[PDB]
Amino acid sequence: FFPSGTIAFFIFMMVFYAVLWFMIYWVLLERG
Amino acid sequence: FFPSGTIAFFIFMMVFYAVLWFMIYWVLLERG
Amino acid sequence: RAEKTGLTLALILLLTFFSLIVYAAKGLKIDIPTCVTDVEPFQEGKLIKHGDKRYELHILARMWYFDFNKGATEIKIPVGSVVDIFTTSKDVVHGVHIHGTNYNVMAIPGTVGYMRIKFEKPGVYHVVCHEFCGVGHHAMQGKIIVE
Amino acid sequence: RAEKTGLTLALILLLTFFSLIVYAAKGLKIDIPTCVTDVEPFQEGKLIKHGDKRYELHILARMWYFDFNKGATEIKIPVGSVVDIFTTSKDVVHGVHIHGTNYNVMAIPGTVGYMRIKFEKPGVYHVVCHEFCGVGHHAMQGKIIVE
Amino acid sequence: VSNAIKFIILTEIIFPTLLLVFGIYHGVMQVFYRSGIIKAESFLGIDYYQGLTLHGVINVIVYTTIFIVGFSNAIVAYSLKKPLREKVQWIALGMMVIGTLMAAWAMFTGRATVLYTFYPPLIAHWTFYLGAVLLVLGSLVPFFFDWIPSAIQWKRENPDQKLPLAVFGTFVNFILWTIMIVPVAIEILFQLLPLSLGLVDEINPLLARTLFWFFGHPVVYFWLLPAYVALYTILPKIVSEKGKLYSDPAARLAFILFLIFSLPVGLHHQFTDPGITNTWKLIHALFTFGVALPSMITAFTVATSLEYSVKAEHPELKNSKFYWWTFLPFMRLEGNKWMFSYFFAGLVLFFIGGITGIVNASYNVNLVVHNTAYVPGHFHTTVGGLVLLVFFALSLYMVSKLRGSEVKLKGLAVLAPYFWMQGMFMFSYAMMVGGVVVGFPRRTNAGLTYLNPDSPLYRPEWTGYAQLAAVGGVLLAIGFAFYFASLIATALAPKVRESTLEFPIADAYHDAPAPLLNNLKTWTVAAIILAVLSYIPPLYDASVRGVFFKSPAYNEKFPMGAEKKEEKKELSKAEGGITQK
Amino acid sequence: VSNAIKFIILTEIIFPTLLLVFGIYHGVMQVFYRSGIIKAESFLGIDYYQGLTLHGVINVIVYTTIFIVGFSNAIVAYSLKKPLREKVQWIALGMMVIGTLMAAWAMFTGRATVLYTFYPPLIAHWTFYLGAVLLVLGSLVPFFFDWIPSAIQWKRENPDQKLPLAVFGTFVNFILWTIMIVPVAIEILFQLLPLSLGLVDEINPLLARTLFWFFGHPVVYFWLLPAYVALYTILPKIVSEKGKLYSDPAARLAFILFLIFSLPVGLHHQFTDPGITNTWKLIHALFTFGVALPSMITAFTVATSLEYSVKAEHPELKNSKFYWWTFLPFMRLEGNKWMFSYFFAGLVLFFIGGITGIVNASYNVNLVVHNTAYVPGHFHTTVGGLVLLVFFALSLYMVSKLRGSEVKLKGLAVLAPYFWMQGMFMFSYAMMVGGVVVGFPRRTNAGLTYLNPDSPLYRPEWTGYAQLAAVGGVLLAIGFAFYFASLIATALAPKVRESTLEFPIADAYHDAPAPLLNNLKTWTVAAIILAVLSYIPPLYDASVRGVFFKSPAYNEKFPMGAEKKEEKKELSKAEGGITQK
Ligand SMILES: CCCCCC/C=C/CCCCCCCCCC(=O)O[C@H](COC(=O)CCCCCCCCCCCCCCC)COP(=O)(O)OC[C@@H](O)[C@@H](O)[C@H](O)[C@H](O)COP(=O)(O)OC[C@@H](COC(=O)CCCCCCCCCCCCCCC)OC(=O)CCCCCCCCC/C=C/CCCCCC
Ligand code: HAS
Ligand code: HAS
Ligand SMILES: CCCCCCCCCCCCCCCCCC(=O)OC[C@H](COP(=O)(O)OCCN)OC(=O)CCCCCCCCCCCCCCCCC
Ligand SMILES: CCCCCCCCCCCCCCCCCC(=O)OC[C@H](COP(=O)(O)OCCN)OC(=O)CCCCCCCCCCCCCCCCC
Ligand SMILES: C/C(=C/CC/C(C)=C/CC1=CC(=O)c2ccccc2C1=O)CC/C=C(/C)CC/C=C(\C)CC/C=C(/C)CCC[C@H](C)CCCC(C)C
Ligand SMILES: C/C(=C/CC/C(C)=C/CC1=CC(=O)c2ccccc2C1=O)CC/C=C(/C)CC/C=C(\C)CC/C=C(/C)CCC[C@H](C)CCCC(C)C
Ligand code: HEM
Ligand code: HEM
Ligand code: CUA
Ligand code: CUA
Repeated sequence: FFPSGTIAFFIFMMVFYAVLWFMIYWVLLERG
Repeated sequence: FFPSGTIAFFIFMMVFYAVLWFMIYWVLLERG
Repeated sequence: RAEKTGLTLALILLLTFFSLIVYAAKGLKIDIPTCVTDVEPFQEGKLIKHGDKRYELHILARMWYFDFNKGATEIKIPVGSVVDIFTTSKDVVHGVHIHGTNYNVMAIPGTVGYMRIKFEKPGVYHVVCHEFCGVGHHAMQGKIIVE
Repeated sequence: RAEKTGLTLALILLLTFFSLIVYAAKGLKIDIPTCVTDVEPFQEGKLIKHGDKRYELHILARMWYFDFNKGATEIKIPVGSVVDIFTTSKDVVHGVHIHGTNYNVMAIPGTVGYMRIKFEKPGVYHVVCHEFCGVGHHAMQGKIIVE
Repeated sequence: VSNAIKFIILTEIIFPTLLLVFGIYHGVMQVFYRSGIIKAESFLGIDYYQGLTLHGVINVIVYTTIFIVGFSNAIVAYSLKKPLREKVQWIALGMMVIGTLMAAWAMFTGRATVLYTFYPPLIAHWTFYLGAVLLVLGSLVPFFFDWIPSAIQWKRENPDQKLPLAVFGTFVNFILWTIMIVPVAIEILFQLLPLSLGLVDEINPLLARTLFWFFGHPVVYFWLLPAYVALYTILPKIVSEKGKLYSDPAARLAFILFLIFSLPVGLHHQFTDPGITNTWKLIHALFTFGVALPSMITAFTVATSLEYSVKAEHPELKNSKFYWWTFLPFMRLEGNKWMFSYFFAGLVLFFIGGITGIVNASYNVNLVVHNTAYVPGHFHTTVGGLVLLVFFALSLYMVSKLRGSEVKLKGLAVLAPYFWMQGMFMFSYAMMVGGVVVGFPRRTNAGLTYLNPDSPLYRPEWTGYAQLAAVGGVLLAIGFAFYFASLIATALAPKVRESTLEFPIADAYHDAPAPLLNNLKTWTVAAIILAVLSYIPPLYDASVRGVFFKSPAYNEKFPMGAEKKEEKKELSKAEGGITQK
Repeated sequence: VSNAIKFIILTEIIFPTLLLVFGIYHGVMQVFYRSGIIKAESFLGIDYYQGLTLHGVINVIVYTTIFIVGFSNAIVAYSLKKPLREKVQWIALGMMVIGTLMAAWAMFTGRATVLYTFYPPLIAHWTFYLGAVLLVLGSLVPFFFDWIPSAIQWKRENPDQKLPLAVFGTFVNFILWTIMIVPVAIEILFQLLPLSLGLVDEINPLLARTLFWFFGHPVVYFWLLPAYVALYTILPKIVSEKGKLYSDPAARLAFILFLIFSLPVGLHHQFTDPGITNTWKLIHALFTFGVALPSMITAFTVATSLEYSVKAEHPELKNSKFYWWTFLPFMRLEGNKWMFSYFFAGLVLFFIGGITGIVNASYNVNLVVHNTAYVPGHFHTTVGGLVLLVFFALSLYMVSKLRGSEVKLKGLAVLAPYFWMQGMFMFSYAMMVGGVVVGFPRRTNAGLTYLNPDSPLYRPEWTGYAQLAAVGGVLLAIGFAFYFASLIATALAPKVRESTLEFPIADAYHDAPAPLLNNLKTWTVAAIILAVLSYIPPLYDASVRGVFFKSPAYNEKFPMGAEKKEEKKELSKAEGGITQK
């Protein structure tokens, strides 16, 4: 049995992350 | 067969209405 | 049946809704804008009618700015006053929303929207325009300052 | 397995996150407030250090109002300037958030939060306080006007 | 099915959505314009108001009015089991396509950034008005030349048999439409087509706002009625195959109500216009609470046919209230059951669009919200909630069933309605609250000035409600991109079996041969005599007693009587037409 | 089960929720205070900051820390099959109850409106500090006097058998807690209990902010670990009864990570404090990206044990990615399957709380959001999303199973997690956006001044984001009232069968006797040597090199060294304790 579903669920994670995080990071940079 | 479920679904309607509607009506009255 | 129960529920609902809107429209008169006709040529306007409280406001709505006094996008009015606001566009169909109050009238060319509001709470009352009136619409507002 | 794939995914994610935060903290220095110590008695403060751009701001945060100049909750600063903001409360732990910029420092009694921001875009920069400092906290702010 | 009729239906399913892709594109760009993030005053050469003319026209004039004739071709040819007429379908599609192309030219180039309502005296280029009229008036040629026969033939040959619900619904619908084209086809052809290409030099800018909301409002119910013939005939069969459509006579009654009470109601869109004599706006805020009744009869019939169907495949659930609604195929793939995702994510949005419409009509309460951002809350959760999602479901289903493709990317499809319902929630919620409490107005760039933290017209309070809607815009952009990928993959390939014209049509738990209704004659006449006895007053106003001079025509970038009696003696004479049938 | 142990567990399940009812009440009143609708500066005699002290303390100090010992009593007595010790449980409950009563007095009356973090030099009444210390320190007496034995006895008698996952989880958890009480039990007892009832007259208001976030941060993972022992052992059995908990060694590894890496991370709460030498805040923003790893291993193990379980009861779904997640019992009643509603509406909120925490820790990026309204977005979707919803599920389940009542109003229960998840979405979303873009600050009445359209401190831009969260407040008030009705109806009546202490414990698809882990000795030592080698620097600061004088104590309504080496040589000597075990 190969948990082929959670791997794709992760791929969905950490591309939801690394988008939320990158939005707040860009707020960080855009603030001078 | 008695549609005993939709009657309660209505009771949920028109008490969701008559709450949304009453909020906007109270905005109407509160505006002078 | 059950359709009759659903139907009497919908009917008591809508009858309640309507009894209340007619109540609010007749008692504690919040009158929707109706047809008014005396002379109304209207490219002008503001008169301190009864002095302290009553007024008569003539907010002609030219294209892409309002005209509260003789070309003055803003206006100042004593508190508590009860204005008589008439609105009439010069050229196209113009919205006249007065954000604080429920004065939401269209300024149709050749018509005179009448409505009578009173400015109980001081502040500034932006007179924004919602209906579309061409480019340079988004820069069409003006204040009714009530100090 | 598959746990190794999940784990290398999580690891490449967090390594990317961390490489970037260390990049932004070292290059294009956005330095989090660190320990600074020269003398710093600090109940005062504002100096026009290098004239046109450089400054040194000393926003002592008394209980329930800030102190930008000798008792002046607001302040005016020429545009483009690059202030050197030092912050130190008088009595309790005080937040100093400067809304426009990323200057978000605590004013701990007996410490001197240093951070160096520049006000590139004019406007008004409210200096709000977030940490709790007793009743009369909700009325604790003050502006850094950059005209 | 035929070989060319399948091409007709395919064009009217694909061309409207291939065009609506721009409607949705600029919808997203608008919820970015209004929320003050794409400021400026243009993008890719399509400024805000011209892109708004497009997002309005494309979406509720060229999308629906074409998909409706497509899907009606389908459902009538099927339920009557008759073969469609090609030499009629062809000229129908020809007129709708030419009309939409003439309207989309001179709306893309910038000749008609007037708006989708073309409120005069703000005229456009004649190719917009003739284009829209030709578009509309060219969808009747099916009704009157294709399936008024072949339903008069199917009827008389039985002859004691009710007209099927699926085709009685399209008949009520297109009778509605045949009637309510008279107003706008008089307004355009006699006020705005003369004013453009100047033949007249004046206009009655109140009579052309009436005589419009005598078409703008029956057209919402013209769209809503095919969504309802779906909800009645196709929903209880895409739920378990024992579904039955409780109370067929109740469905026929709801249709008869949308026939009589949807025409006289149009004065509740201009509640704040100053000409129309008040106490007629009150009668129409009464007929509005009357035409919102058949939808609350549909909320009962299509919530019982949802209960009878579910509790027929789960005899456990018998006599259990509230525990079904959990056994419904919310997110099931595998065989006319993805479509329930659309029908349900449409029914929820309609639940909200209904109370919002009821509010909007409470003519007092229409001062709180008129032309604020509330109204896009009303007609996005109604149109783009139910009418659009049901039309999406039927697009996928018919493009499948009549081309051969089973359905492709069916999972993306099934997801699309939920991204859509949640985008519409996250967006309509922010906009409704921000239009009630801070008057966030409608049809305003509002991101260049009213939200420019530098412009002297700033109005700060609006930024919250306008920056908490961008996520709704994004979310339903994804929700539509999903369905669109699914539709394109379905249309493309590959053919597996015979291209038929099937439809899951449920059938009549409680059936009745009720002849009081089932009688479109002597109910069409009612719908025509009413809606004239309810427009004599407002058309007496706005023609005399309402205006004091007539207005020339202004372009959007520059500060530059018998026309009633004709539409009156035109409606009242449409009775000979709809009686000879 | 016993007769008094059932009473102990029942008190520790009911008393915490009977107290949390006020926490939720004032949570709603706060999202009304902050959104500028209940302005003033008080309500029913509980002003904003005192009600905030309550909504914080009650919810994360007296609710969790008591429910944790209750549920751990349960799960350890069960998984070890041992009978609990009454003369120990009794004094444990006695101390927690007396402590919570002493903390809730002098927090209701107004003697300690300091806050739930009691940031000095803002001291409170000694009955708040002694109360909270007694509350905390009185939940160890179970660990050290009840089920450290009876697990040393259960182990050695087997003797070659791994410690069950359910009790290895509570052991890692309470080892964590035993360690991270040392900091705050030094800070309180030696800085704030002396400063109150003035014995000292000074304080180090940076050393008491450190030495707090050496307890404030391991306590999030102290709460999170029972939520995780639930997600590991009880989730794959409330899904279909063939569920298995894929990779037991992976669960044991995740627990060992929360043991080692949850202690040294606490400096990432004071990133902006000015004393602590930077480049130690960086090491702790590294250990934070390290302790956020075990939760991304749990997001794999508990998303596979969710896949193995589902695809075991639906052999159709075999080798299908994405189509399960639809066959899960989202809203099923009928037998340890309502609990999936809680576990899933908790896992979604945790999905969001995780990225929000990852952001918050990116020490650069912690300037954008520190003490803005973002942080309540982080710790509401984490705490009140997963930890609270899992604790709610287990409360219902245990109050049922050990009293006899099957479960009452089970439908209201099943609904509660979805009202809760959607309230938390509609509320955390508005607050997170409004805390990032317009700096909407945290712990501020913000409805009396910063949103009073009359006060000279108006800040208009905040009204949107604060009036679009009141609906989240309302919605999760309803969502909690549902669960509370269900819990009260369950506790009340009627007894039907024998009061047992069951628990659906899933078991180890991939099992391994791995002895590198399973060895809490030589991993506890790691967790203690780390988190000292990572607090020597910040405690060297904040003690010397960090402050320039000490501060007297200020009440909230009036402008009025060895203490480190002790906690150091206390942690490093807790090793003899946790090694003799
Ligand atoms: C992204 C930008 C960030 C900001 C946005 C914040 C929001 C993000 C999304 C929030 C939801 C994420 C969670 C998704 C999964 C939730 C679990 C679930 O859906 O299970 C359903 C229960 O559905 C829910 O209600 C959860 C919706 C959110 C909470 C709603 C709260 C409103 C009141 C409670 C409603 C609950 C009922 C009470 C009514 C009084 C259970 O379905 P089931 O039928 O019971 O399943 C049984 C199952 O075991 C099976 O055996 C059956 O055989 C079924 O046939 C199969 O069912 P299913 O398992 O497939 O479940 C299908 C479910 C689909 O759920 C949804 O996603 C709809 C949720 C809204 C849209 C979410 C969009 C997000 C992306 C799309 C997610 C879909 C998967 C893709 C993932 C990539 O069916 C439905 O839920 C249908 C919806 C019913 C409620 C509609 C109302 C929702 C909106 C509420 C109001 C919002 C506005 C508030 C303002 C007014 C104030 C009230
Ligand atoms: C197809 C498109 C439309 C439909 C349908 C529609 C229905 C209504 N409308 Fe409307 N409308 C107004 C009043 C109503 C009322 C009372 C109804 C009624 O038909 C609505 C009744 C709907 C029912 C009351 C809903 C209940 C039935 C459903 C079926 C419930 C679901 C049942 C559940 C149980 C199913 C289970 C699933 C879950 C939900 C539980 C008013 C009022 O004065 C204005 C202008 C105001 C302002 O001054 O301009 C207005 C403006 C518009 C515009 C504005 C155009 C331009 O921007 O100005 C458009 C496009 C539009 C379209 C549509 N509208 N409408
Ligand atoms: C139990 C309670 C808590 C948990 C758990 C928690 C977890 C984290 N936190 Fe935190 N936290 C911070 C960083 C983190 C990080 C990196 C994590 C990590 O442990 C989070 C990792 C979580 C995982 C990365 C989530 C993924 C795993 C789940 C299981 C995914 C679900 C899997 C799916 C597939 C399941 C299927 C179902 C659907 C979802 C698909 C920072 C950063 O500097 C601050 C202060 C910032 C500011 O300056 O104060 C902070 C502040 C707080 C406060 C503030 C107290 C006061 O107001 O100041 C509290 C109470 C708190 C509680 C909690 N926190 N946190
Ligand atoms: C009997 C107790 C009555 C108490 C009612 C109190 C009303 C207070 C007003 C608050 C309004 C919120 C309404 C919340 C509904 C609460 C009802 C509930 O959770 O329990 C009822 C029902 C299960 O009970 P029952 O079906 O009788 O059990 C059968 C036994 N074999 O629950 C169910 O399983 C059915 C509920 C449907 C779940 C919907 C899941 C999909 C998500 C979106 C739903 C939208 C569609 C439903 C619309 C109508 C909602 C009722
Ligand atoms: C194969 C195509 C791949 C294309 C992917 C494109 C990704 C683009 C990035 C956009 C991000 C949004 C993600 C949307 C998912 C789209 C996938 C989809 O709808 O189809 C996949 C799948 C059905 O296909 P499959 O399972 O392979 O078919 C089996 C045949 N017997 O769908 C399903 O039925 C499973 C989906 C789960 C539905 C969830 C329902 C509950 C509501 C809340 C969900 C939250 C939990 C799920 C979290 C992970 C989401 C993937
Ligand atoms: C009207 C409008 C209210 C007007 C403004 C209100 C704030 C007035 C309040 C208000 C008025 C003031 O004058 C004021 C003045 C000064 C300070 C404050 C205020 C103030 O707070 C807001 C509501 C807008 C709509 C309504 C939101 C609808 C949300 C989406 C469009 C779709 C989601 C909901 C639908 C219906 C799903 C239903 C199906 C299922 C059951 C889910 C449960 C949802 C629930 C309804 C049961
Ligand atoms: C971060 C934060 C962004 C910070 C601000 C952003 C705007 C910056 C943008 C921005 C920055 C500026 O400087 C700026 C300046 C001037 C004008 C404009 C802007 C501007 O627009 C907002 C996001 C907050 C959180 C994140 C919302 C989370 C929502 C709830 C808490 C729970 C719901 C979501 C969870 C996760 C469910 C996931 C499960 C399932 C799959 C559903 C699908 C949801 C989707 C994620 C796939
Ligand atoms: C897909 C996501 C969509 C978004 C983000 C969106 C966005 C918007 C917004 C913000 C408005 C208000 C513009 C204004 O008031 O000035 C608007 C108007 C409108 N929308 Fe969309 N829309 C979307 C889809 C749709 C759909 C699918 C339809 C109908 C099928 C639709 C029909 C309309 C109509 C008729 C208007 C009125 C335009 C006008 O007032 O002239 N929208 N849209
Ligand atoms: C039920 C609906 C709830 C609402 C509407 C709500 C509302 C709020 C709000 C608005 C805040 C921010 C106050 C501020 O920053 O000044 C807050 C703080 C907080 N909430 Fe709640 N809350 C709810 C439930 C919960 C729950 C269930 C928990 C934990 C079990 C919780 C834990 C906290 C904590 C720890 C704080 C921080 C208080 C502080 O900063 O001192 N909340 N709550
Ligand atoms: Cu004047 Cu729009
Ligand atoms: Cu100073 Cu809070």
